[PDB]
Amino acid sequence: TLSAEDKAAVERSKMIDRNLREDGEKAAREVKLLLLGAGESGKSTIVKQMKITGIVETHFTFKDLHFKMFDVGGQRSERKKWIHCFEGVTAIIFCVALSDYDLVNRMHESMKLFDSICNNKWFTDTSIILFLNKKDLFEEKIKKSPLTICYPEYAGSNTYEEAAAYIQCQFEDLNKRKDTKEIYTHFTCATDTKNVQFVFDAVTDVIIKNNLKDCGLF
Amino acid sequence: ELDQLRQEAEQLKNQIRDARKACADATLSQITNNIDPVGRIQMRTRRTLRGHLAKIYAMHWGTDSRLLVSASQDGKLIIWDSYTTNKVHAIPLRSSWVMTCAYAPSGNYVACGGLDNICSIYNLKTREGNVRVSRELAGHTGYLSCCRFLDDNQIVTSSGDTTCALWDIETGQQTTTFTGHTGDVMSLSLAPDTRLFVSGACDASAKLWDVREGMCRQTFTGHESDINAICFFPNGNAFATGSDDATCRLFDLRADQELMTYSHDNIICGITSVSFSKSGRLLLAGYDDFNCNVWDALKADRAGVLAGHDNRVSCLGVTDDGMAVATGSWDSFLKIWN
Amino acid sequence: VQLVESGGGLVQPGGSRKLSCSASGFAFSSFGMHWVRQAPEKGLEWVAYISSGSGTIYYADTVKGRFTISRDDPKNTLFLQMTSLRSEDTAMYYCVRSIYYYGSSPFDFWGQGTTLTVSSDIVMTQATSSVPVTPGESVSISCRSSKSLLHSNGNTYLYWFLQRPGQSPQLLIYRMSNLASGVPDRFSGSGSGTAFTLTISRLEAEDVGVYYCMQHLEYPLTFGAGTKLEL
Amino acid sequence: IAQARKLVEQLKMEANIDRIKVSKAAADLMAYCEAHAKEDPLLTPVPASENPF
Amino acid sequence: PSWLASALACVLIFTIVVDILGNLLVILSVYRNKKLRNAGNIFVVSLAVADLVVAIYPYPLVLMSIFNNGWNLGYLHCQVSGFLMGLSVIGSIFNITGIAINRYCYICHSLKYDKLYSSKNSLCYVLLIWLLTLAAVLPNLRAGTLQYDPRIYSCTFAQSVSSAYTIAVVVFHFLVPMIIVIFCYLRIWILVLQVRQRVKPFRNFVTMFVVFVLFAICWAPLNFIGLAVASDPASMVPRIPEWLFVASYYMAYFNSCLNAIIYGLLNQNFRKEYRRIIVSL
Ligand SMILES: CC(C)CCC[C@@H](C)[C@H]1CC[C@H]2[C@@H]3CC=C4C[C@@H](O)CC[C@]4(C)[C@H]3CC[C@]12C
Ligand SMILES: COc1ccc2[nH]c(I)c(CCNC(C)=O)c2c1
Repeated sequence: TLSAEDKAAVERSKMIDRNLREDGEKAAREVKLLLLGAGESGKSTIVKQMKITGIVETHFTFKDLHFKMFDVGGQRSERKKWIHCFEGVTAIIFCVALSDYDLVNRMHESMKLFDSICNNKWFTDTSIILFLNKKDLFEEKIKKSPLTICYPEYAGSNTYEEAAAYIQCQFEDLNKRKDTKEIYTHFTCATDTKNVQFVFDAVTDVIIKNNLKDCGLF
Repeated sequence: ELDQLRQEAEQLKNQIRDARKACADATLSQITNNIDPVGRIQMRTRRTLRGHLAKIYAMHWGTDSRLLVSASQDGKLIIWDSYTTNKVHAIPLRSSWVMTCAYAPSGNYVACGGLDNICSIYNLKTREGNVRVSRELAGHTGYLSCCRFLDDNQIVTSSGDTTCALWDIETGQQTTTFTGHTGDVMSLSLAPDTRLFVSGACDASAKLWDVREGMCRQTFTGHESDINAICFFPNGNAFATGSDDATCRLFDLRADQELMTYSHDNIICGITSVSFSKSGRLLLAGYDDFNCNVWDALKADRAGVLAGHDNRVSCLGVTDDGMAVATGSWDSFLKIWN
Repeated sequence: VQLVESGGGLVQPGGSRKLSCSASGFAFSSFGMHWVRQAPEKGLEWVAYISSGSGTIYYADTVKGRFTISRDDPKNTLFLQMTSLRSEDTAMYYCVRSIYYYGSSPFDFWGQGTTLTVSSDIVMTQATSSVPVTPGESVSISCRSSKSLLHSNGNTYLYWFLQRPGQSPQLLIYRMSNLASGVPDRFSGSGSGTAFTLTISRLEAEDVGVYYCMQHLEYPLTFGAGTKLEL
Repeated sequence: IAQARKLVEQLKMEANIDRIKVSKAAADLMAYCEAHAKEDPLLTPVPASENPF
Repeated sequence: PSWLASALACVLIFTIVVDILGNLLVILSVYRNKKLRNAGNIFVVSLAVADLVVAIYPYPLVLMSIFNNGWNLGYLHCQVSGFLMGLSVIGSIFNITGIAINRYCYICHSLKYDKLYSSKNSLCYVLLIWLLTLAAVLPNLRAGTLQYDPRIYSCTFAQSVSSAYTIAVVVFHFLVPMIIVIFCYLRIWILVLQVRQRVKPFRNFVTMFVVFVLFAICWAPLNFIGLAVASDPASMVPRIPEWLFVASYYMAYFNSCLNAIIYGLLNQNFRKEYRRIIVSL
């Protein structure tokens, strides 16, 4: 049988097992968000609102819930080589803007990025929280410029509700697996307090769905 | 005038290819014809190391062939005594995004890094009895794909900014930098004598560097897709590259040529880890087909299967004495095979 | 690394006292602790032991019962409550830190010690009590066990300590062959099962003292009579 | 533009090495395998007496 | 007639086959897989094992006695077959409630799940439930409530003695275990329909609540009589028709395989390993 020294080593190993168990239990209830976006999409304002080289980290708390938001815009090497490391994040925060509907085209790049990250093998059951930033000014942008630049299939109206609805349904009609994942969509307003509340509600819904799947009760 | 530069470069490339092909050479499989195949290779899971709660991404055997360090995205570096499956150290990490881990040849230090663009050095043999950070080597502008301990005071790092660096732990400064890759350098392998090393990137090419000299010596372009793993032959005169083309290839440093290809039609998925045996007679390729294959390196035929993993086989290592082979997958399990 | 110890002194027989050891310089939570006696003109005597996290506690045969030992990680302190102090526990007490994992060096650090002045074991023999030593010669100290210390896992649980006059003992060799950190390479350990030898090559100053051979095969830990070396 | 001349110089300096026949290199590659055969525990099944696992 | 005597055999053999297959598959899935070894599945295993307890000794013996119009073995074998069938029944109907509470204080009270349902805490809850089962079935020794009824062709509970064992077993085996199911599966469904309303301006009722209340409608027709044969059977026995009675006691037995079905081939976590082990072997 074991000696004294290796018995003490086994005791140390068991203690390490216990501590690792507590750290894993603590980190299993961490709401993980992956912030994305094409460029000049105004996600800096988003992280600024939530807060008050390499990938940058943000941590905060909301209603007894700890959120870790990972912003990976600083690593322009290759998504296909490290995007699988984020398999397991609670949600993906896409922050396409609405003041770039004509400037370079850029809306098409954002839609291409949405297709690339949504119809992805790693993110099949991972929900996506779409954010439509810069809402409060394309209202007066479309008082001069029309939507005909962005969309050849639209000739309806240069009004806030109509353009917002068309962009909403256009981005929604981009995911093929309309059952394994849901795309909550927001219309980020003039620095209103609801921006964090919407994220909290969406992540609570995602957590409830994940728990139901885990129990088999779904 | 720049077209003249391009024309000279392409003429030199064509001449190098002609010199390679026209060595009056012969196929490797022809020479290794009348040798006895190793037969069916059966390895049983002697030990199963449990305790990781997330997809592990790298492991490294200690030079004593008993202690192994494993890194996982749960932000923990675990050092296991493989003989008794005992955890001897659990090091928390500043950044949970870790994809690298190295074990120093002397065993005093370890290193780990990832998407935070640094692989810090941890000192294990501390008087205070804990594990503390020795240095934070910074200066890369991309996620570190692999850093390997060249010495007790020197490390070699390969990141996703199309370059590699050689560091000095005493001063934490880039002693030498190596450039020439046009893609994310994904794998790094050190020679047995730690005089040369080989870096494999996403441009479907591999390069041989001299650490003390500091520039590319040989370049190999045989693969099609990204190269994810490279391991030296134990003799140091050859190396094997595993790619996403579902094929591994044996490359010859002596001849600057391609020696053999290990491709089977039933496999269409890439290779995440490649390692040899002590004598270089078995090449252990860790596919993302949820299993590992053992190829008879000389005869190129598959010798055995090491199935028993419930996810992609991420990391693979072989002890220096060749006593056992350890495989770690995304199911957070380490398996020892003997 | 500091282990400052207090609480000793004069107690009549049948009295009670508490010995405290405050640790400052390391991670007290992970380290196991030992309390070790030494009679005023005799050798070391293992007394107690606490593992990390106070999971397992062992006591010596002669002190089990009346003696109790405890640890408090919050303020990094180790307590030994002594009751029914007979006129035999008058001694010099030390607290010894020890970490147990593959490749560790137990008993590496020793406290300065306190003084109390009360008003089926592996017997180990050191054949030499005193021996003259030339200040420029190599000398061998032989220890002899009763039960073979070579365990089935290949480890020989033999430890060699050195105590200089007026100072706490320091670990020289652990597991019969490995030199402790900071120990000059003049010391070597060799031998075989139930016959062990510490060799000092090119002896010089700061090598005089008393050398103790201790077993760690199983509790209770026991020492030798100690060999006195004089120039 | 300087990258072009850098690549030209690299290709110039990576074209003066000695290249042996692949036949001889393969022979030397298998000589190592057939000389270290007995030191391969995973290749030849070593008796269970001296397996630490 | 022979048609009904064969129908009972058909029902019992289907129950045995399903109860063996589903429970064995659950046990293998827990054993082979490592991600399913959490504290939420242990209460499922205690439900599976219990359902196997009745599927091995009692049910095949009832199949051995059903063909005949009499009894084969005798004194001590029937008395232990009954005392084991009853134990399995109460254990299953108690682990159903255990799983309901585990799911409730994992979805609704998610914060407390780590400490209330740790590895050691669940390991003692599954033994508390079991000891309660053997403390509730135990009075069969001295009370002698186990008899072989030619009325039913099985060694079962006797309602003719201790009118109060029955009431006390009805109001603790049927009346109570359904309140904790209709409260722990109706509160999860009203909570999952409340989070959706928070962001936005139905076959999930059947999928998440109805399939888990089925045990309360198979056990009703037997316990429905239980509150009628607890009225001094010496006054109410010649009122209950056999036609409904036999159909009753067997609706309960079927619950033995119904629970295995619902906690097997409705959890995708278990079905994935079911397919993975069917392909394996
Ligand atoms: C509750 C659900 C899930 C299962 C229902 C099972 C029912 C349909 C099965 C199980 C036992 C069967 C009964 C067994 C005994 C009898 C009594 C006999 O005189 C007529 C047939 C009859 C009435 C059978 C009818 C069908 C029956 C009641
Ligand atoms: C109390 O121990 C036993 C013993 C045998 C049993 N057979 C059945 I079906 C049950 C459960 C139903 N009980 C009633 C009155 O309906 C049972 C319980």
